[PDB]
Amino acid sequence: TKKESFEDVLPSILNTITTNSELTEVPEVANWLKKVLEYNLAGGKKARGLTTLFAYEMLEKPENITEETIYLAKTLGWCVEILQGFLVMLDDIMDGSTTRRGVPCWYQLPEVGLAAVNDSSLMFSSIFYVLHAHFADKKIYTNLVELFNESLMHTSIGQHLDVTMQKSDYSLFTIERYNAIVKYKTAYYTYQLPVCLGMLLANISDPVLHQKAEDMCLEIGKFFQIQDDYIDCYGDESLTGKMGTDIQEAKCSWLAVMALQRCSASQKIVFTTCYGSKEPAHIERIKELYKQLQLPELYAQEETRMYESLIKQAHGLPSELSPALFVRLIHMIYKRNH
Amino acid sequence: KKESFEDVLPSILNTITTNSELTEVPEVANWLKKVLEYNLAGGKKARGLTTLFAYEMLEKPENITEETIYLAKTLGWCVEILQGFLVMLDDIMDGSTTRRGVPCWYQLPEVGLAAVNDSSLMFSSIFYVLHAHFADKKIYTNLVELFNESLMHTSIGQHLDVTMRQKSDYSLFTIERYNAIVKYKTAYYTYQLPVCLGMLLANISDPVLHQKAEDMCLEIGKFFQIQDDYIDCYGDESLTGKMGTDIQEAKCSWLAVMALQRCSASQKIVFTTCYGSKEPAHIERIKELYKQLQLPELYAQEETRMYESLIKQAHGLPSELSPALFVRLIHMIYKRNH
Ligand SMILES: C[n+]1ccccc1CC(P(=O)(O)O)P(=O)(O)O
Ligand SMILES: C[n+]1ccccc1CC(P(=O)(O)O)P(=O)(O)O
Ligand SMILES: C=C(C)CCOP(=O)(O)OP(=O)(O)O
Ligand SMILES: C=C(C)CCOP(=O)(O)OP(=O)(O)O
Ligand SMILES: [Mg+2]
Ligand SMILES: [Mg+2]
Ligand SMILES: [Mg+2]
Ligand SMILES: [Mg+2]
Ligand SMILES: [Mg+2]
Ligand SMILES: [Mg+2]
Repeated sequence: TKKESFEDVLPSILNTITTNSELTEVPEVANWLKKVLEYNLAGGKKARGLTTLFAYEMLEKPENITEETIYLAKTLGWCVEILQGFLVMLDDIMDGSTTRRGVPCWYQLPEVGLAAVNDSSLMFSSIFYVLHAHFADKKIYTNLVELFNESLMHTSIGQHLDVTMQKSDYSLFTIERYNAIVKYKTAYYTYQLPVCLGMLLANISDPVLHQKAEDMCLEIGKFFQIQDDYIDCYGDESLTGKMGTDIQEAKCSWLAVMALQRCSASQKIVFTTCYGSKEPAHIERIKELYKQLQLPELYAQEETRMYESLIKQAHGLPSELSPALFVRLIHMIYKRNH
Repeated sequence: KKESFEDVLPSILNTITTNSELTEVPEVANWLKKVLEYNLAGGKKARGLTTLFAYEMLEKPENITEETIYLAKTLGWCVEILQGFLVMLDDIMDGSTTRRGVPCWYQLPEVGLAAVNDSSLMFSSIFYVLHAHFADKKIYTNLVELFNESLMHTSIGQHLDVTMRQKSDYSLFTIERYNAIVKYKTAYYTYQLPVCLGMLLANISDPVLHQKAEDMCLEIGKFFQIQDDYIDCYGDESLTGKMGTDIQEAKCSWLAVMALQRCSASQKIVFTTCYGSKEPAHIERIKELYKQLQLPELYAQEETRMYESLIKQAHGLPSELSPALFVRLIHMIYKRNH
């Protein structure tokens, strides 16, 4: 498949990183970074990486594709996956997670701890070395750099809106707020960024076509993140790799937004009493409540209603952008369970 | 002047807002204004100033305009923001309580570990500022690369510093390790970065000049950080703004390296029992020892010997690099007590 052609290049990227920086003079560190990247890139569906590649392939004229440019698309893809490793390494710190992708969270390991913040800084550094190494003499260098940087700003905005903190006043848990959280923290780097890289590599220029792409990208990313929210509560931990914590940490997830939309007055009491606590009596009661408000069934309807809506918006796009591309991206996620 | 450097800060903060997606999320735009104002306030502004001085003294005098000076101040403020990012992450890892006379950001009650996200914000800001003022100049890509290289070098240094002895084994507390730690964790971004920024702004691009600058900059940084280590122990918290933690955190600081050169066989046993403990009497026993071994006296001599040595080198530089500039920079930190 396409996944095995993408995982092939990992050791080569690991090597590019070392050889193209001051890590060569300090191999104690160049070896520590190899262990960090291998652990924090392992497991995982590699979806953002693939998306970048698939996008290049689907968008470039097949006669202009070279083996060189395919390698570059895999490299860009891997930058995005490093980005992802960086973000979830910090995210697990802010969310007091204990596992991810089947194993303990990087910071949980005993030899690491809060030293993880610096491992993240190493990872995020790597990306610009790789970019610099391949791309310094090409006209698109600036655009690539700018894009990875925007994607950090957006992701940081989102993360702030999410982790921003009164006990039992759940009146910021609105749909207006959830839509902003999920635009900035997930949509931009998960879909806008891969596709936009695919577009740059394919030398697509039109600022009107970028906009049309952004609009569709962000719709899909909201979709994606509503599924993630569902999975936190209802996913199977062996399949998903992670223990679900949105309830205990009192996050504004889609499920809580929807619970509040549906609650009677007494149920709202139950919710503002038991949501956000780590006691397991309290977490069971909140899942019993999600069960009565019939949210697993709403989810199913909404997954399908958005699915149809996206497919329809995808078929509305100019062909220079490839409807097929978006259709497939949507199918990759539709009905997923991890 | 410093107060003429501080006069430009409101137009920077302003450029960070208007120039990004923050124009759409005024909640987050404001939060970032608080993060920047709190974490840029207090402190010597020295790396910012070094940027300005380096430009003004490497440039040919009649090219210096009301505009290029604003540009040099803009670049200084980018370095100051970088400083803010690094101290904010260092303070988490080092377990500090206060910086610049006030609580460390992560210590503030509402922030906690979500400080890692604010650091990402601050880091992303740097590049909106660069884009706004340099997008359409030939030095843009270099400016961007400098910043990203500076993150790498610093993180490498931070890695060698946070990587934890294995009980009472101080066999790694050597000067070879100390040298490696300080060259990477401090010298690159404290002196090598600002001076290089001034060089870029004054079209100096001979890479034998960039090399000679760099060899002098790393020596000055080594020195600067030795003073830092002395201050952790012996500085006045009201002059300095921060509490000392090197002893408690069992840091490879210049003082421990030197104490291990001087310990007798029984004193090495006192030092190994008590170094690296939060117990107030253990911390006192190590300072009692630092006094027995006469380290304050050692410092004073060494500070001066190293000072002489740096001055010899500054005078050995070629005219286009301005020995005056380096001489100036040295005199600005020689005998500093915060
Ligand atoms: C969705 N997301 C976006 C940016 C960074 C990290 C994540 C992780 C997810 P996850 O922890 O469920 O994998 P979130 O904690 O729900 O937000
Ligand atoms: C020296 N240094 C370099 C990079 C970032 C932060 C610092 C902070 C100092 P400081 O915490 O004493 O101000 P260090 O922890 O002793 O190394
Ligand atoms: C944005 C989110 C939900 C973070 C995890 O994304 P994935 O669930 O794609 O994580 P991996 O497949 O890369 O583990
Ligand atoms: C590299 C170190 C020692 C970090 C603190 O640097 P300064 O001593 O320059 O602190 P501020 O002037 O920015 O407060
Ligand atoms: Mg989260
Ligand atoms: Mg999480
Ligand atoms: Mg989640
Ligand atoms: Mg430190
Ligand atoms: Mg410190
Ligand atoms: Mg110190």
